[PDB]
Amino acid sequence: KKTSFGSLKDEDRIFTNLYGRHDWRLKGAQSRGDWYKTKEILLKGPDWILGEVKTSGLRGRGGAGFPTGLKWSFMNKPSDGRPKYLVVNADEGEPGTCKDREIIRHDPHKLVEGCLVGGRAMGARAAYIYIRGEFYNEASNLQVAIREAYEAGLIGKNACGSGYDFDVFVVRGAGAYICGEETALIESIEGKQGKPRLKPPFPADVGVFGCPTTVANVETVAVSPTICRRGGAWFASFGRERNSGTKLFNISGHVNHPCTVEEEMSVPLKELIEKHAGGVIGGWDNLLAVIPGGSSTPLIPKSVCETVLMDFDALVQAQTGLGTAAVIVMDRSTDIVKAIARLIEFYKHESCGQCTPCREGVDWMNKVMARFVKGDARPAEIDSLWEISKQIEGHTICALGDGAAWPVQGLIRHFRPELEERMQQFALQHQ
Amino acid sequence: RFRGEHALRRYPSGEERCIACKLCEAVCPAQAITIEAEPRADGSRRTTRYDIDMTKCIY
Amino acid sequence: WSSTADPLSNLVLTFSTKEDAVAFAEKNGWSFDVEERKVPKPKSKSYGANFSWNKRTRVSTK
Amino acid sequence: GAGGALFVHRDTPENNPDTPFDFTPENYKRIEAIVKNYPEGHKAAAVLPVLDLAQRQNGWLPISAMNKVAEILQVPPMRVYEVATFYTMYNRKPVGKYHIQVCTTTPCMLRNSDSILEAIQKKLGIKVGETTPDKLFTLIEVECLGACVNAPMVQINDNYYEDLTPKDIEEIIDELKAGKIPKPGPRSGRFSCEPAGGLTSLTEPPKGPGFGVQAGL
Amino acid sequence: DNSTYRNLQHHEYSTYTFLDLNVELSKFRMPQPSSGRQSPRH
Amino acid sequence: SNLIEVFVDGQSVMVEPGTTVLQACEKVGMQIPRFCYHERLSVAGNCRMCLVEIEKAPKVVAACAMPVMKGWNILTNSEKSKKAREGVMEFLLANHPLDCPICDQGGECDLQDQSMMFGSDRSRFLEGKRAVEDKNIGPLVKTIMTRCIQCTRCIRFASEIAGVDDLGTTGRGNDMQVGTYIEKMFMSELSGNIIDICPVGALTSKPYAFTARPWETRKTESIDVMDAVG
Ligand SMILES: NC(=O)C1=CN([C@@H]2O[C@H](COP(=O)(O)OP(=O)(O)OC[C@H]3O[C@@H](n4cnc5c(N)ncnc54)[C@H](O)[C@@H]3O)[C@@H](O)[C@H]2O)C=CC1
Ligand SMILES: Cc1cc2nc3c(=O)[nH]c(=O)nc-3n(C[C@H](O)[C@H](O)[C@H](O)COP(=O)(O)O)c2cc1C
Ligand code: SF4
Ligand code: SF4
Ligand code: SF4
Ligand code: SF4
Ligand code: FES
Ligand code: FES
Ligand SMILES: [Mg+2]
Repeated sequence: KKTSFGSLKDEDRIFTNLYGRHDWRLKGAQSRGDWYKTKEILLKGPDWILGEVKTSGLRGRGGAGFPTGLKWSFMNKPSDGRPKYLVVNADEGEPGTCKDREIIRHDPHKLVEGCLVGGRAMGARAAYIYIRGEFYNEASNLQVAIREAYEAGLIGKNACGSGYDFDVFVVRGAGAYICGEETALIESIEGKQGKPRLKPPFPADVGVFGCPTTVANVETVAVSPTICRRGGAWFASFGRERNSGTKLFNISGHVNHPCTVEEEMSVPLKELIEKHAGGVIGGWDNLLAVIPGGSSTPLIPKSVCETVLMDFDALVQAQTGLGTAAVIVMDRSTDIVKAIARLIEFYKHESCGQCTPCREGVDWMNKVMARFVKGDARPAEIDSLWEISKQIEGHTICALGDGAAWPVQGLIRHFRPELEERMQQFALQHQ
Repeated sequence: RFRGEHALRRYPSGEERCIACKLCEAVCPAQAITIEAEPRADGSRRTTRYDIDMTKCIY
Repeated sequence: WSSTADPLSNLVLTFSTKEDAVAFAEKNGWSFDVEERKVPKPKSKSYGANFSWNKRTRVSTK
Repeated sequence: GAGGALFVHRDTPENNPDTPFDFTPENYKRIEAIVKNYPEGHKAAAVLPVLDLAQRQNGWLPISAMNKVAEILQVPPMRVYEVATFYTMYNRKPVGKYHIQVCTTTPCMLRNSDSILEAIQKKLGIKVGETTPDKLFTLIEVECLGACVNAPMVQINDNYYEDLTPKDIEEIIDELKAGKIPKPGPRSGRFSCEPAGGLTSLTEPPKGPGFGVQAGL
Repeated sequence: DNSTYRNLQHHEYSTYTFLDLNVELSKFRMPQPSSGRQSPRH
Repeated sequence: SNLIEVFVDGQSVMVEPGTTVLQACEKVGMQIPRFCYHERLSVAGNCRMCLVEIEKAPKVVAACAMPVMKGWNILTNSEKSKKAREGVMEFLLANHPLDCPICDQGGECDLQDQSMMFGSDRSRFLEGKRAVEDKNIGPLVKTIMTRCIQCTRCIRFASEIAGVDDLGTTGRGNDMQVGTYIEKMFMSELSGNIIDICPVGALTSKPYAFTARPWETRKTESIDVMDAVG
């Protein structure tokens, strides 16, 4: 019914302690309503929790946007003999994204409560948190919050007046972006290299230690107990259909006030920047292109970002995709091809190299983009690079190849004249 | 382009160009080339036998 | 060079079936030995068997 | 671009299988707790934490530490070698006391990070990947560090410094040289990533327990 | 209230804080499950 | 019984549950291209040379690792599968060294033959190739690691068949290398089989080096007498 989105009340936000202004410990979390009627949620059963999640319309916050209730019902198969586990993906690998870091260091108890609720819903014996290795202070804050939770009896032995046992473990990686991928996350937990495995078999069937497993993002886990407490329909109210809820948005790049804010889902991009980011540097006329979902998603120019929303379906209609809601803006006073080449270099440096397409083709893409930056190439090679991107995308084991092919595709599609002009200038200068 | 008597050439440094790939012997329509090879004292891939029967060669 | 004295040192024939070869050899008067065709037996492959919970089939790396 | 670090190990007088390395007993208690974290029959899953602990105890990872971890967890040494050479947070070569990592990814590159890089270049007089003679600092260029909003930023020995300006990095460097540890966190007094003068979110005090619980719960 | 930042606890974290907390929490866990054997290589 | 019905290019075939696409195609008489898949090794899924199109499915699947589902129609000679094969072969040949005349596996190379049969006839790679340093694993197996295509067949064979965990991969991305990370001789009674299982000339027989070419040899089938196994 609602047509205009972008007005979310202060009391209506999920992460009321986003900025670390209030106590992030058990006392402050209790003061803010955490661990309230949790025993009732545990006793109500897993089926009710799964129904609440499904009717809530919550989608995967990781980036893919898969209905979370569907995965948590996939995991709800009866017992087999193996223990069942819950894995929280706290890797936070993508460039321009910091949302997981803020909601862990400044509010760990929502994450812990969501871990417990998800474990009860999916029958998980314990929860493993694969926090990024660089986030050491954040991991220490999470661990001391878990220590407080064990002292308070909120997790551990029966976790409540319930009869259900649940443990929360925190493990740390060592500087590997590919480990953010769920199968690579499982591999890194198991003590091997962070190389993603093939699907099928899916994590629900064969996951960590060969046991049934569910991998969920930090935001997805953290929002779930509030969904249970306040109702699925309340979260369904926000946003359009099939795009329900609220999202955390990180605005970075050439803005006056780079910040991360929690706001309604289907906010206009221009509205979001003008309201929360303080506007783009030099006025809205100075904007050249913006990357909406982080490094993986393709960039869009001023014309289509003028009146584009923030959700999965509409951003797909803009041929980008919502991604991880990581906003990176670029004005007209910067070398855009240099930025895209730097992104391709990052993807080259972060690939594990398990399968030939990603490894070979992404190295080739990095070399080609480095040559494009200087203009040493020829106009006929743009279509060649496009075909290379097509060959890479859809043929790799995991989605890192797709996330490396998409920026090149978007840059070509939206700025081919700039590349041609640079090649012409280089040819004129070198004769 | 005239085809005359055969010869084996070598690089300006003075080492022979032949690497015992046996492509010439495989392609020879008259089976006039016979080749044997082994690693050299320095480990190079070089021939120990390279015969051309010029009474079988069709030039 | 390598010399020979038997003219049949390079003679190889192709047949669709074993029966055709046997018939040709019999009608040409050659004593023969026949070897039965070796076929690779079917195998049970499972990618999920690599990541075993309790089985030894679990791989150390991949 | 190109890495520059070799992934083959050659025996060295100060780096060889006979190089002395061992675990202090409290580190052994930490190891046994870490092993106790995982399910029985899957001890190896502890390769990363034990190796990280060895690096923290020693400062870097010699081949002897790798073999010690392998024999402690009863795994083939080649598996520990693969784990150590795959992840980039493991130092297979001696590193300085203060390991400075500077993020130069596109979000950080947009907010003038190369200027801070060259400021560190001038302050220390060492190249991008070299080490200062007195074994005090090591400069390394890294990818995204999870602090894109606070660009530009640096990471020195598990502490995050954010919203840096060149001057700020000279104060950080000379305070580190003095002996004390500068406080982690963003500069300019912006207090962990809110709008500098906006404050458009989370102003009204948060609501109490059970503000909007639905009926039947 | 808001003006004060309440996350300065990380300003005094040692290099061994995480592992020490892990050791402390080791006594709060359930007994781990067992696959039947000591190692897949056994 | 428990067999399910699947189609290969529109021809019905009955297969056991758990059978992969590659074996279903084998039952019809077609051999899917492969570099990392071996029957007697565990499934890896690295080379992506077995990518085949399933009818009414937008994404290609790895025939070596994907179990087949009932009613599937495998389109092996479809345009999408051919394009995928050409792309994978292009990526495989992008960094391969021009060593064919000096390579001991000239006329018996799976890389060469599959490039002739399924890849393109020309290159568009205008960059400079990579080169890695050779290793030493004894006097039996010659190592020229530049030719390696990272199929990890040798690692799987050593780990599972030979029972030796010496071989593995070190590094990440483009400069990931197969080796031992230390000067160590991979010694076992079955060590020579990694020469056969390696599709490229990265691993070759050292006593056999440079002596002959495959098209010249005559094949005589005999019995080993060095032990009682026969
Ligand atoms: N938060 C961060 O820093 C980063 C986020 N990303 C985002 O991750 C996205 C792609 O990630 P993927 O996991 O590969 O997406 P995906 O579509 O392959 O799967 C996403 C989730 O849905 C599950 N799933 C999908 N299909 C299923 C099925 N048929 N049955 C059972 N479960 C199924 C998967 O198990 C998985 O948990 C990218 O679009 C990217 O934006 C990428 C890098 C970093
Ligand atoms: C290369 C790559 C890196 C990723 N890194 C992360 C990460 O750091 N954090 C995360 O939550 N998801 C990451 N993902 C997405 C995960 O697949 C996702 O978290 C998982 O599928 C569960 O997502 P969900 O909680 O939204 O359902 C990454 C995906 C890819 C392909
Ligand atoms: S696409 Fe790249 S990162 Fe993903 S499995 Fe293949 S090589 Fe590894
Ligand atoms: S064997 Fe023949 S084709 Fe090969 S290098 Fe020698 S002369 Fe040339
Ligand atoms: S391995 Fe095959 S393709 Fe590579 S150089 Fe040798 S013969 Fe040529
Ligand atoms: S050496 Fe040969 S068998 Fe081993 S990974 Fe390389 S190509 Fe495969
Ligand atoms: S771009 Fe610098 S922390 Fe991510
Ligand atoms: S044969 Fe299937 S991916 Fe290699
Ligand atoms: Mg070989």
